[PDB]
Amino acid sequence: ALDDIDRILVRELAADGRATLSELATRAGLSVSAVQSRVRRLESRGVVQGYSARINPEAVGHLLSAFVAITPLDPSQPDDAPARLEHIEEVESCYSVAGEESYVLLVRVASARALEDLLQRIRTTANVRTRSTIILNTFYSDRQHIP
Amino acid sequence: ALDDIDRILVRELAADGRATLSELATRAGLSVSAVQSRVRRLESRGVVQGYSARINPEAVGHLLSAFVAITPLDPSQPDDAPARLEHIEEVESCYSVAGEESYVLLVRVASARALEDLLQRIRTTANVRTRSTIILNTFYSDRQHIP
Amino acid sequence: ALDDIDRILVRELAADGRATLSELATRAGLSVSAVQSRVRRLESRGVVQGYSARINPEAVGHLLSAFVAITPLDPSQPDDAPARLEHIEEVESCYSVAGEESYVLLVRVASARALEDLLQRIRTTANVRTRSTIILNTFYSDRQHIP
Amino acid sequence: ALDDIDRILVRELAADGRATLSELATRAGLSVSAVQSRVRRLESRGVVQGYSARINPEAVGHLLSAFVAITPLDPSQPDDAPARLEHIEEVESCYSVAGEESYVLLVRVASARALEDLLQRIRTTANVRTRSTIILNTFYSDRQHIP
Amino acid sequence: ALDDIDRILVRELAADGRATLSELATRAGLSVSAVQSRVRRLESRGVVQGYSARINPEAVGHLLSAFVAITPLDPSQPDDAPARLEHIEEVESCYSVAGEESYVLLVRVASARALEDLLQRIRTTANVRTRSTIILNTFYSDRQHIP
Amino acid sequence: ALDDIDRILVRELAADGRATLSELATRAGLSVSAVQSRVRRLESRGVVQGYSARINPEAVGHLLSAFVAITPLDPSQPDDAPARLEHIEEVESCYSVAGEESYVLLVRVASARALEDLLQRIRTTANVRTRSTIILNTFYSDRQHIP
Amino acid sequence: ALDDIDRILVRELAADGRATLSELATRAGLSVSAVQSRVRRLESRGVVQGYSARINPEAVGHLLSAFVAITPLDPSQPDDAPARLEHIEEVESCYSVAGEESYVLLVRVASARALEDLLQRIRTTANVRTRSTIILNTFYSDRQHIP
Amino acid sequence: ALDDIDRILVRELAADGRATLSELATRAGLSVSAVQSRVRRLESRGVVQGYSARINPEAVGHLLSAFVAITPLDPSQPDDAPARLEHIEEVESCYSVAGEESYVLLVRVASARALEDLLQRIRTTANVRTRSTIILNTFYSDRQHIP
Repeated sequence: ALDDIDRILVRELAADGRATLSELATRAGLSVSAVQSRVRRLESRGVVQGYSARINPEAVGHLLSAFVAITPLDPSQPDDAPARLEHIEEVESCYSVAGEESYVLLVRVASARALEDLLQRIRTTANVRTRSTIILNTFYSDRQHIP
Repeated sequence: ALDDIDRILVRELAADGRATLSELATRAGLSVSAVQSRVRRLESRGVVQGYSARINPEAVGHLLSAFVAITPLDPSQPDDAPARLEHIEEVESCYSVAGEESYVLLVRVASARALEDLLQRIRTTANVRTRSTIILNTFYSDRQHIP
Repeated sequence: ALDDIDRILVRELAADGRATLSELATRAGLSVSAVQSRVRRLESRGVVQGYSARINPEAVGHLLSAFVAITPLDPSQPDDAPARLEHIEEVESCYSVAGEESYVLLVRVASARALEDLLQRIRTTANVRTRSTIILNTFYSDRQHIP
Repeated sequence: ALDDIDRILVRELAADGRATLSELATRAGLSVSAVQSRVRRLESRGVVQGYSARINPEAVGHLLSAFVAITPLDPSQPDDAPARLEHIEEVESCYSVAGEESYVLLVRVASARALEDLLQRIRTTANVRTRSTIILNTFYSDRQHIP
Repeated sequence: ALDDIDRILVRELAADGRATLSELATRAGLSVSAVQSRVRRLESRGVVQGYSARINPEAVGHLLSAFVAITPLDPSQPDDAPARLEHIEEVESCYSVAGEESYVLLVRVASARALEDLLQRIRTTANVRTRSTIILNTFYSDRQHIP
Repeated sequence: ALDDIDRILVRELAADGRATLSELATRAGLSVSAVQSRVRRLESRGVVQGYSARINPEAVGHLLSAFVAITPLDPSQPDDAPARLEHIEEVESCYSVAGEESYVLLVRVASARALEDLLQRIRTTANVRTRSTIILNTFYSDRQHIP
Repeated sequence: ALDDIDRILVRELAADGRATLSELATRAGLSVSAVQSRVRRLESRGVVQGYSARINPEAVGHLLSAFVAITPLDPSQPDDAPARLEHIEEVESCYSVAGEESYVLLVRVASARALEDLLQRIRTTANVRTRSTIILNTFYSDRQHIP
Repeated sequence: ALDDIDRILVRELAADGRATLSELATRAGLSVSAVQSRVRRLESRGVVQGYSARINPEAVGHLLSAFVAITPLDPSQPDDAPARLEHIEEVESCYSVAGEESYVLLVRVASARALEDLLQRIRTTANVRTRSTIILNTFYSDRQHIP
């Protein structure tokens, strides 16, 4: 189940993470107390994982973003590249994929020259070849969809 | 233009977008009023683009996710694709990209058959060839970094 | 459910489609009557779809096999290429795929020159571009696996 | 060397691999003995490679299927890959192929996570890079053609 | 249908297309008349397609040679390309090919600027994209093999 | 120089390698003796290298032709692959190239299965990776052009 | 001819474009008058075309450089893209090439977002598709070599 | 840090690297001393990297130029390639690059055979595969832009 009182709830919270427990209950058709409980059970079972403000990465000094596709060099070694790159803070996302490469990373960085640095560090730390695709512009990002 | 105080606020709001104004105040050593007003300045400039609950896409029924790279079947018609795809709700992100392809989308769907139907809708609404890379697992995503 | 009397049954029938209703029941641990009923319910619900002898295609005049990957040319038209190629007998399999192309076909043919013919016919009949990969040798084929 | 009679037998056994010897006899206009003995000749020469029940892979739990093209991480060591992959039961077929890649496998698995684990096993047991093409739907397969 | 005698004749005429009928006669152990008439049979069937002096392309002024692979800018219009390129004299060969491209040409020209002008003529007369592979040196060519 | 009495001469001999020393001199505007001398100096300085009949390779058992592109595996070893493959008779041409690969071969062979054999032999004898492109049809071949 | 008094002269001027007419003549072994004349005849016949200081493009606001490979969309139109892009100042170099694309440009730009702009302008002004490769770092550039 | 005056100086020295100090002075409205000293500041900071005569590569005997993209045969050994190629004089530039390849070189040579010999030297001194793109014509190059 995902009871569809919760459908409207997660819908509302995806468009507005600061939407107040009060103003939810009006559009939501429940008691300020019922809503508040729902929202708490939704986090407990992992339906909402977190609340985040969406930061413009340019405004914070990240003028170059890229997908970096990686493939381990040695298949006789354990394939743990996500755990090995997890400490590198400019990797924002890491996915295993069915494609040409084993994983895809999304990475943000100060400039073209910093990307070269980061790639050398990704290569030597995980034990991977890199193939990168530079993002020129983000038209929209995390528009979460609740059916 | 971003001082040390704004850096703390954007960093905390990244870690927790429901942080109360009083909690932010006592972490930045300001009054609740000075916090509110600094947060509002951030919002009206580029810096904070909104606030979102992070929803588990598996729990709402998106069991398959994919990257889809797209390129114009005919590269004359000036480039429309992000605008025209904006009304497909299963597209969650859209980036233009350097290299052989012009945009990369991330898309979320219920199953393999729903992925085929969606790739058709994308080919036809943007007039585009598609190359799809199914995601097998997300190790971590959205982990925002304030330098 | 797939009751695992049926596991051994489908296992046995995948290795030997002519295995007799008799000799099954010994290895199968059931009455010749029980087995015979099982096997009949297995076909009714679509678990076994057919029985086929495996024909060597070289021995029958098919000296060249190929995967032919296809993508419709016009995405404003209905995408019905499987139904349109279904009458072409040298297409042995047709799959929709998540990749560079929309579908993959496996095709068998008398020679390199007949492949060129077949491709021109696939192109004009479905409305598709073709990309083909020639099979040099089949090491093994349909080794069906029952967990 | 294949006369008209053998053509009828291989065609009927393709359409129905459990056809009884008497049914084959009366369709070829032979005795049941002459059928048996012609069928046995077909089997001992190249022509009929075995008989198999066609199992629905979704009903036994293989909900994901994929093509995986593989190429040697080091193309010296003489080519071993089909032999070494023979003991991975989720590989159902293996073809060598002309072009940039050396073999194409068809593989069947329970889910996305089981696909990642399998691609690891394949990279390591054959020492190979992999490029994966997930299948979304089978419109028809195995439809054998006797000219 | 090719006996041992025809094999000797086609092999000698491969090594030396000006071999005199008497020289061929005494090598096949036939009369000059039986040679003539066997050679004529070869010519009127598929077997001998003509006779050519092998010219040094550098000595007549073709200092640059290249392979050009071509693919239709629009793959509907049924395939015309070999017919339409037949009247460009600098194209010396034309093969259709499996894979991503549809034909491969070998082309010979006086210089780099004459190569650019020719690639334009090819793009426009066949309506095709081109991918060019310049030849640096011919180690041996045309070495025909009669098994 | 290539005196353009020789232009017509090499032109005539490229279209007809058996064209008689007699019938040349009429179209050629010279004495049967002058022509005969020209032709002999043309072979001496390497302008005409040979005379060959053009054999249909299908008719002689070569039902599959391919370009096979090769690149040495070890760049610390001398790069002598042309000299090492020269004894393999099914390689009809070998070129060094400016492209993705170091050389391109044209190869003819009895079937798809024989190609696989030949490739394994090319790999182990030169020390090369292979990438092959199968020829489906030859529209025309060695139309030599004399400006 | 390039008299090899001129070899040393052009060698000297390639390493140092401001090298004085005086200090040349010492290392150069000529009269300050002879050198001065040489240098003037060298510019007249186009051996030296110009003198330029080498500007760091980062230092001047060009934080992102790229090769942009282009191919005209319509081969029935005159192919004049160099003349059409010549007014766009961020194109620093334009070459016709033998490859996948018709031309290669080197382009410099303020950022990733400005590159997207520039590409849209290259597309609509010449009539071309674009494929771009981002330069991460220049290790060395115009080391001119005089044999 | 670059004022309006420095912009004029770098722009004029781009157009003419032999401009005399007095000519620069009267264009910037400064004394010859203030010019010298501003030019020296530019040189000692990043801004002016040297001065070069632009030599016609055809007139000194480099009749063939090419882009060569290179990628490590083994991507572990930390990346050495620019350092190791620095001593090959026919390499004029070296850039690292995002995407499938790691560096792009521009190379100049006397002929096709000298290009093959050079690609060998490059494969072996950096341990790299190469992909070559011959240049047919330079329409304009080095046209520096000060914004």
